[PDB]
Amino acid sequence: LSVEEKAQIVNEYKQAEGDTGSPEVQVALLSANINKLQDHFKANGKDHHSRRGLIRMVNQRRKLLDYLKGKDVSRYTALIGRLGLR
Amino acid sequence: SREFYEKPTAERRRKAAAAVKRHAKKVQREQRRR
Amino acid sequence: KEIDYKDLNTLKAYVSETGKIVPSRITGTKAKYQRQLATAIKRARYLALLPYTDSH
Amino acid sequence: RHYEIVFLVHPDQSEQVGGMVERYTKAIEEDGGKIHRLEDWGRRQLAYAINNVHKAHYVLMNVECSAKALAELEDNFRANDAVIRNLVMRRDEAVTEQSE
Amino acid sequence: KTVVDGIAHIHASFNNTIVTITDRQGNALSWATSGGSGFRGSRKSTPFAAQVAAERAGQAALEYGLKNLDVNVKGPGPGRESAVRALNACGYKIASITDVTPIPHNGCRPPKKRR
RNA sequence: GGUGAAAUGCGUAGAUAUAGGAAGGAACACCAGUGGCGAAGGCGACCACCUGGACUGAUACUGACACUGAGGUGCGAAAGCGUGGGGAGCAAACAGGAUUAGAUACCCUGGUAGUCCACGCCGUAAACGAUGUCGACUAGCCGUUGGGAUCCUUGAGAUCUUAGUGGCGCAGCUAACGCGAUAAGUCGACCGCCUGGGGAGUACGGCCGCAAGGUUAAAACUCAAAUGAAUUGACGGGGGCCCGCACAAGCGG
Repeated sequence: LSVEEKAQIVNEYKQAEGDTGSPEVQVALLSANINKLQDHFKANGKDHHSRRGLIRMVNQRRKLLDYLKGKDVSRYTALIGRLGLR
Repeated sequence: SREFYEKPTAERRRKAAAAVKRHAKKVQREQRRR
Repeated sequence: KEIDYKDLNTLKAYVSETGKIVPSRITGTKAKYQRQLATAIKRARYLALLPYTDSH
Repeated sequence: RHYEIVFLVHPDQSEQVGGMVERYTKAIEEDGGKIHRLEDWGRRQLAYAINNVHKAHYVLMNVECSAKALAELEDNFRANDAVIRNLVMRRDEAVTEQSE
Repeated sequence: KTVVDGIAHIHASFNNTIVTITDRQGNALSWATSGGSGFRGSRKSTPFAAQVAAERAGQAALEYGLKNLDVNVKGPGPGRESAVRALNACGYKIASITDVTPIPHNGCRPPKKRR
């Protein structure tokens, strides 16, 4: 979510340095933001208007993973072995 | 005044004619001002 | 430029005699600056730099 | 980060405000927090009563304190003080001057 | 006693008109209502009866001095402006009227609308 | 001396009430705007913190990753419902007081639930733009909100460009009303739904709910109709104009 967090999650998922847009980087930028927002909703449980911005991040990650799994499972298995997913 | 409670359905009924009496004010008077 | 709760010589020009904020149909002011006006009023008003009601 | 604190003090206590402020500066510098502006206005007359007073002493300051430096600074009139009303007002940058 | 200047209220409801003369020390001298002059019932919540009620505030205040007065008006009813001209006529050279009508900033909710 | 008209709380207990103080809840005048934000329900004081999405500008990247969506699963005004705080004001119930054939009501004076807060439930509204979502195209003119860019430029500004929000209106469509780049036009992808009026969104079953009940959902029987929009009239305790000894000056049962 931060400026320097979001620059560093780009930096170890890069794949050909100018890249910020591969489904590697986007799933990693989403997965970090989902995890950091889980602190918010233990403390702020009545906030439903911001859960919906989180469920959008869950669904935007699930579509990107189904994209990449159907396309290159070798990049899918490496990404899923990072990030602590599945 | 603020004598009675105005239930906010009938209080959200606004603009009597202000897009007529201030918008068509320079329209219906154009029979002479041309 | 960006009007501010400290600048009371600007804020007093849109405060009516009874203390009330004057609308945008009276003074010719843009809608961004009006809603920026009625925040700097309400900050100076809170901070006792301006009254809420006319009385004192 | 950047804040704009402006607080009143009760006018009978107007002689240790040079210490009040000073204490607030050293408490902000203890986390390296910069102080971009510090103005003491007059003993101005309020536009209404605050705790039945009619005159008060204004101090404005612009601060870049971290997070807990603000919280202890805000608690130096939240827990108790003889300072009244203040708005902390998060800003975005540093400044120059006011009071004509 | 003899006090030379005072502040003089008018409570100007839709039902009644109450006029109370005080001093700047706010203590009531002479009160006269629009139904205390023998009205009792329906008719005169009108500027007529406040013209009758404001003068009785006058010639009972003309016991302890009170040349100049300051008029505080409070309420929406008729008899609002016909109690301040019924007040200089009793020999008062009142400085300025002042309006104090209480307005909530949002406040309590009012009663139900009459049908 | 409220009002279509009066009746309850007050003076060996001071009466609407002071220029005064304190407490407590609850709502945030002015700003306020065919304004804004949100998927809808919704959200109005101010400041801080935590956070969501949009808009916007260039540039770089991924390379169809998209659209819709039966099931399902979330979120849903109000009022209700447990369980515990709270309780100003207002107020279903209810007590009186009026008004009337009666008044079980509309008006008055009160007033417990509720409204408020916390957690849990319900899952409904004329939840409406009575208009599913997404995409592409099709005359103009006049406002407005958030941006951006160009304009001699002072902006007092002007023009084009986007994303919203409105007012007219060409084509077209429409039974008409009307809609008309925010389509009800022109087409496309997918979903939901409808099949005369009653019976009836009702029984019975199932599921859900603590309840109130919701949701899914019929038949027997009955009638020749219901229904939409516009037209002429008549009518109105609708409105606006107008008239006459219609209204009261110097008549008389």
